[PDB]
Amino acid sequence: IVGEALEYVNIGLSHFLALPLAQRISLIIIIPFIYNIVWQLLYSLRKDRPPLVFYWIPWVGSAVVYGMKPYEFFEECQKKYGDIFSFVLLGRVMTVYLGPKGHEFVFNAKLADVSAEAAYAHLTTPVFGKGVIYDCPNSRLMEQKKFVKGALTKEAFKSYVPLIAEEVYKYFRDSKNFRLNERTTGTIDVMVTQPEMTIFTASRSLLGKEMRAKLDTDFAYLYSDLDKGFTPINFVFPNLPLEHYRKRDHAQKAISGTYMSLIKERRKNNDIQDRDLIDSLMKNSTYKDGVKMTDQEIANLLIGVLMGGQHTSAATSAWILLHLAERPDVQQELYEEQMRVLDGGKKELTYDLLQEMPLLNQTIKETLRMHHPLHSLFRKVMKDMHVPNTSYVIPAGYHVLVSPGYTHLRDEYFPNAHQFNIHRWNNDSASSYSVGEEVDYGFGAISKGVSSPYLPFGGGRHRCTGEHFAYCQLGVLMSIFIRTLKWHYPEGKTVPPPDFTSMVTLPTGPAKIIWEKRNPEQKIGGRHH
Ligand SMILES: CC[C@@H](C)n1ncn(-c2ccc(N3CCN(c4ccc(OC[C@H]5CO[C@](Cn6cncn6)(c6ccc(Cl)cc6Cl)O5)cc4)CC3)cc2)c1=O
Ligand code: HEM
Repeated sequence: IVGEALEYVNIGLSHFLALPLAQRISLIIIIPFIYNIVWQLLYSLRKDRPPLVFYWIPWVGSAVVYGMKPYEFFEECQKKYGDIFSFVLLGRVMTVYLGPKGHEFVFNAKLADVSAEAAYAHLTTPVFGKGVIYDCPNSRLMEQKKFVKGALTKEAFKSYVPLIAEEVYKYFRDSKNFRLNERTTGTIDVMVTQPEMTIFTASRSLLGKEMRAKLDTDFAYLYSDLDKGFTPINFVFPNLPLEHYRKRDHAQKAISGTYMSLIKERRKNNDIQDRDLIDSLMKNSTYKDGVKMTDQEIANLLIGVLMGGQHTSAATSAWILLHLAERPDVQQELYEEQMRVLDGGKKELTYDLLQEMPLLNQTIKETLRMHHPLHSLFRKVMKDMHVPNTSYVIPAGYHVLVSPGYTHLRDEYFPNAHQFNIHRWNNDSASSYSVGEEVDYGFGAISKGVSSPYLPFGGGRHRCTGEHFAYCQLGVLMSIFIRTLKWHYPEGKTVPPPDFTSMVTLPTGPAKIIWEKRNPEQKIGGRHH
């Protein structure tokens, strides 16, 4: 008789439901804990799954160790498991594929296989607004990138260079952090100065003079408020009825409204030239199926572009200053190049002369090697994926994670990878190079292969289109810093470690340097109060 047993099943269920609150809570925690461990042990038997990093806390997974030191986490996992492994992260399964083959697996993945917008939209859509970037099909993203790229041309860079330079000099003149007309030396936190110089220079050139002028007003606080919504938390909790979530939403409306006001004014007065990215999107924001971007979508796109350029660039120029603060030999070498290319300062800086500054560009290139702003790029897997030359299948609903910044720091691909050396790029100073065949996903011909161990700007359909703007902006900024100042560390201070829990791998603050004027008597002209 198994009927007796079946009765006692029902009996036990009833005795289970009648447990005292103490055991119920205990079982509420013990039961999922035990199942999680048993599920992992069983999971490890599958040969059609990459190894899964073991974890104790259900749902949480490896989030703490991954979040604090992802490259150390990746190195340990790589030693135990090789280049392909999974780990649980706040309810999601991330499948990591390290090295150039991982770049290929994820950046060149078929459009049907993975989705960037499914990984990213819940964060970006609240900050930028509806209809653009990840709040739209990939084919719309492809053309938005084409629109923006049409404003980021050599001719645009030629006119951005003197504008960015004016903004840097104005910042040296007026910012409390410098005031070069009044002080010949001082101490700055580069995580204060660089966000400010970045937003001032990017506003002036991409958004134009009106939007730049707005940052000298209370309006600037909206950018700060909107900036707070750009945090990895939004990957988990994109919306919570908390205050800073509402300040973010309000900022997005207020800022996009400011942009729309300007757009509608310009159209009303027929004042549509070729000054800035706003002009360009007003003239060139019609999809190939004939639909026009709305004024709201244009403004949302402007927010996304400005916010994306903001954090990558400001972290990168901070890192450049930090690495050079302990390398007075590199500052000297860069200074000699400035004197040579600009004839002792008798030539004004232009976009073309910037391209004749290989050491300066190598300094940016090397900083981006050692400090990839984005340590982990993700896609959500939409269809099961066979990992070539393995028996592994990545099922739909998993996430794939690619980390070119991890490979940037591997000795095998960059000898003495943890040493800052701009001369490893001698006779190779371009921001990136297409080493073979090319392909066009909708926004211009880019490298077909994505197997370079150096991939600061990603590859494939989601490849960065800001790279040349970033080099222009960082180039102008660093040319002027080098020609104007020397800098060094407070005693006993050195390059800080990266903060891998922020949106970008910015330096852990406060990160202070001491600057001094190369020409204490040099004055910056212009009006100021
Ligand atoms: C909770 C416990 C704690 C210990 N913990 N546990 C885990 N973590 C953690 C894990 C991972 C991460 N992150 C860091 C951020 N990261 C990430 C950030 C941005 C990103 O952007 C990719 C897309 C979307 O944004 C942009 C960024 N960009 C590109 N170029 C310039 N910016 C983008 C592209 C285009 C446009 Cl228009 C705008 C933008 Cl912002 O590209 C991708 C990954 C993911 C991992 C942070 C913390 C923790 O802190
Ligand atoms: C040092 C500076 C920068 C670095 C290292 C960088 C890096 C990257 C990377 C790695 C990606 C791909 C993300 C992924 O594959 O998930 C990307 C995408 C992108 N970035 Fe940048 N970026 C920088 C600056 C900028 C700037 C200044 C802009 C705009 C002016 C910009 C706009 C974009 C856009 C539009 C995309 C396309 C995203 C997509 O198609 O999904 N970036 N960037």
